[PDB]
Amino acid sequence: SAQKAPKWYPSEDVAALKKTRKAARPQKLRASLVPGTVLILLAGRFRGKRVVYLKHLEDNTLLISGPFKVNGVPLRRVNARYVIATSTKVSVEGVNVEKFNVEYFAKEEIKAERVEDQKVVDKALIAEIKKTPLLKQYLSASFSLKNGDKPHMLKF
Amino acid sequence: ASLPHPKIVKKHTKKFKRHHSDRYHRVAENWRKQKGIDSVVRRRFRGNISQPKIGYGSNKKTKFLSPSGHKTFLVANVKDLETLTMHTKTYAAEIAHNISAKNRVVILARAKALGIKVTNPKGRLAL
Amino acid sequence: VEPVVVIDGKGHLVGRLASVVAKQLLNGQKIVVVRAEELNISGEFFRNKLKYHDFLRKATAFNKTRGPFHFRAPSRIFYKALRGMVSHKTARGKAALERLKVFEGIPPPYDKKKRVVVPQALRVLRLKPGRKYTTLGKLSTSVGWKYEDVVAKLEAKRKVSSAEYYAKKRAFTKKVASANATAAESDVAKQLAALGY
Amino acid sequence: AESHRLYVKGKHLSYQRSKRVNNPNVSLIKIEGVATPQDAQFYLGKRIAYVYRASKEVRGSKIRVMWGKVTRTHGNSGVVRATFRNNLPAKTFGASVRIFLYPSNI
Amino acid sequence: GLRSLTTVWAEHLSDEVKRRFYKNWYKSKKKAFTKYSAKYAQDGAGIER
RNA sequence: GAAAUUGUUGAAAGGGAAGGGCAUUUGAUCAGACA
RNA sequence: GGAAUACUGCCAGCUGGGACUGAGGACUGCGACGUAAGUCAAGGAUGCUGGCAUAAUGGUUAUAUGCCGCCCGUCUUGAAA
RNA sequence: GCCCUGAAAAUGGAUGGCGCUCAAGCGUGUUACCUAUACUCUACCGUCAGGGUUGAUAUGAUGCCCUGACGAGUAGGCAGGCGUGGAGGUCAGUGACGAAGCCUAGACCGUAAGGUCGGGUCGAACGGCCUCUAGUGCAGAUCUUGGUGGUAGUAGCAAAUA
RNA sequence: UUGGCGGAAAGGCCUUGGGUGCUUGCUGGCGAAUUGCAAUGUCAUUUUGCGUGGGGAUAAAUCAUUUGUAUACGACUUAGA
Ligand SMILES: [Cl-]
Ligand SMILES: [Cl-]
Ligand SMILES: [Cl-]
Ligand SMILES: [Mg+2]
Ligand SMILES: [Mg+2]
Ligand SMILES: [Mg+2]
Ligand SMILES: [Mg+2]
Ligand SMILES: [Mg+2]
Ligand SMILES: [Mg+2]
Ligand SMILES: [Mg+2]
Ligand SMILES: [Mg+2]
Ligand SMILES: [Mg+2]
Ligand SMILES: [Mg+2]
Ligand SMILES: [Mg+2]
Ligand SMILES: [Mg+2]
Ligand SMILES: [Mg+2]
Ligand SMILES: [Mg+2]
Ligand SMILES: [Mg+2]
Ligand SMILES: [Mg+2]
Ligand SMILES: [Mg+2]
Ligand SMILES: [Mg+2]
Ligand SMILES: [Mg+2]
Ligand SMILES: [Mg+2]
Repeated sequence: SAQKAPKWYPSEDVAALKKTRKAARPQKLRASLVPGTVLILLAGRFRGKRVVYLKHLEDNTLLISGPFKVNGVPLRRVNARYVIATSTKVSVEGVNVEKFNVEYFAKEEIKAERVEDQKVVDKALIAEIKKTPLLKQYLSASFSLKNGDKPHMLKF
Repeated sequence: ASLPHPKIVKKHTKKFKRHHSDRYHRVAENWRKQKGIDSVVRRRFRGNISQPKIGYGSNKKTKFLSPSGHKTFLVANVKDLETLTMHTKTYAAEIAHNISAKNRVVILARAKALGIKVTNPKGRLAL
Repeated sequence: VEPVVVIDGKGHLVGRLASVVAKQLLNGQKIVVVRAEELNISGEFFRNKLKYHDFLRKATAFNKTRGPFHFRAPSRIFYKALRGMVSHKTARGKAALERLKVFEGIPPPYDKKKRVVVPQALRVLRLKPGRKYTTLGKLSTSVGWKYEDVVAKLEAKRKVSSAEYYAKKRAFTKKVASANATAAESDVAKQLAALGY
Repeated sequence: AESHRLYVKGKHLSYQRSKRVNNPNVSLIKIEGVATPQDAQFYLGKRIAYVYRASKEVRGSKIRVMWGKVTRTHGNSGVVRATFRNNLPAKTFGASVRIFLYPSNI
Repeated sequence: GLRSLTTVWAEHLSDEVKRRFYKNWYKSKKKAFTKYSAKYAQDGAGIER
């Protein structure tokens, strides 16, 4: 024999885990995040864009709209830790967002229903934006840091 | 394809080389404890090589485990291989260095039938 | 914040300026020092002249070309003080010293650029009035610097050209200010004032 | 516009060290515009990326990144301590780093 | 220190000076100052400037 | 048919020695799981 | 004559940001919240999601950079000598 | 009190260096900050101590498991292990379809002594485990024998007429 | 493209004229999605090499020989179509 067989062989069965005392409780957002607030994206394909926050989803994500007709940002999800909440707020009453949920953004060219629902949501938002001067132009521009800007001193 | 285990941690991956084994050819790298009265290695002065000690011992739950999670067992023939028939999730067979080319074919065929992992299946392969 | 910072050495204490510049170089900032002949050193002229003589008598006994090298130019005197505050024998120290340039006067590459000052090293803000101080240009001449008159003549020519530029710029600034003054009291001007601008 | 920057410029100063011993696991970072520990509290937890170039391309790019995070403040002059997944190389003493605005508490 | 700004040479040079510019005078084609002499071929604008 | 020592070829570094410890960059090279 | 505030101390008062750690592996204990069923932050981490599945992580090796590192053995109160 | 005179040594020179003058000096007071193999908490290794568990049908009661504390070391003591030549037993062990040896900035295991595998070279014997035995482990002793360097294509190869 | 100025390392600065693109000074109309909830998400300047074509220019040094104003050897200084 090349090697003597072990006298004792360990067990081959897998023990079950102990009961875990970790109950999931709903996330609470920071006070600055209110529906209708203008948000500044900090990362991703649309980094620097200014979008409108609409609804909080079940998966701790935020539903946002550009609107797509203004800056080209469609209805998407963003992480709450990757946005900056400004003080500018747009009225959100009159916008139907109950249809959008986690399964609506399921992964599984462009889907026909997504385009149609984009125009329905944007129609109400754009009407509200027109009542504030320079608001449409503000959402079209992109945010950036200039020389001498101190983020710890800037007020949004 | 082995039993679940905690992450394997190595406290000291670097080899312990004998002092001044890189200075003279007559001094091998096999570890030897310096016992000189004035030796800076024995006295543990800052900036010198580290010495092996029991504090580096690995966790007993992952000791002797290969990165795949199996323990190595040396096998010379089919009968030795069949010892691991009911221990396929903890032991892997390794063919001895002095096994002929024709006898390795029989062992590899038997090991695949029993589901026993082989760590060196390409040895003496006439491909 | 500038990619290159140009420091006017006039009225600066050599030691306090050297410590500031050395830290800037090690942090990755390029520094250019001009008018090194106008640097100041605390203490009367005789004391600093005596100190340089003590430096002059130090040399390798068996070969004078091996010992310490005594540079007489004002720019190199400031360089010596600066190199003593940097670990110049390391690769990191060598890289830092390559970010520094010292000149007597203001050479043509920098005479049309902006020059700044270092308040921490300013003689007028640091020394108590009545204390004696020495000008680096005069000290260098007494120890064997040959180009004091040449730099003085070139500096006089540069100042004449700079004065003409300022007179032209000042006239243009007056016209621009008047345009802004008459553009005030408008609707746009009032809105800017409400927002701080 | 002419500018697209979404980060704060920073400099890699050195490792955490005593007079004669250094600790490469911790790096000291200087953030532009911060000159007080109270101001430096804003940047705690922010992600840090070091961006450098290489001649060889591997995953469709010749640019490589080393990621880190601000952990705590350092001294009285706005310097902060940072830790990276792999320690920053010593040749980067005096090089530029990027301090991002995420994760965001605003 | 003093620095030389420009040097202006005469139109014609004898073989005595041209030998100073060669190490193998007997093998050379004696092309020295041939293109410089063309500066005088004009009215003299290059030399006068 | 080992070492000291040597030739050729290949790779790399070198401003008054070389060699070493901790950490990472770069180059080269390589194992493990695709359940 | 009537208060306020500073200073010192206490609260089994409330609350925001950052870092490091996740050891254990059926149940058993002590409590909390509830009429009850039960639930819980109560004798040690779980849930959701994305990219990649290969030299990407990692190992080895050469080199570079920051800091540190004097030649071993021996006698000796004391050795780089 | 501070400063100055008193105050002279041999290579060039040292508050550690640069340099510093309402100091970056001297006396004193108040806070912030930096960092040891020390202190606090957690993980892992080992040691010691106090305990639990024989019940068959699944293998080690020298087993497995729970709890707490501890860890510097020359001369020196003790303990547990690694490696070598030979011997009894066993694996009806490996091998000319390639044993042993040697080379290999290739891979794996062990805190370590070491063990294992792949590739190249090679040609006839050799190994694991339980025990027995010793002419059993080298860096030094102006150590023994043999081999080989730098010095170095260097010193030199110039008396006696050609 | 007109002219002037700048030699401390000038290699830059200012100015004339017209051509052309853009203009967010103001008002409009279309486009963006799918990089799927972040991943530098690649936009800079260093050097050199190999193929294109539009111009420009057609040499020297060394060895060997020779000289002695030189010389241990190298070096130096002279000559030779
Ligand atoms: Cl180094
Ligand atoms: Cl071992
Ligand atoms: Cl000669
Ligand atoms: Mg001793
Ligand atoms: Mg002189
Ligand atoms: Mg032979
Ligand atoms: Mg050899
Ligand atoms: Mg790696
Ligand atoms: Mg040292
Ligand atoms: Mg004695
Ligand atoms: Mg000794
Ligand atoms: Mg004091
Ligand atoms: Mg001990
Ligand atoms: Mg063999
Ligand atoms: Mg080798
Ligand atoms: Mg034979
Ligand atoms: Mg013996
Ligand atoms: Mg020996
Ligand atoms: Mg010995
Ligand atoms: Mg000997
Ligand atoms: Mg000879
Ligand atoms: Mg002789
Ligand atoms: Mg003779």
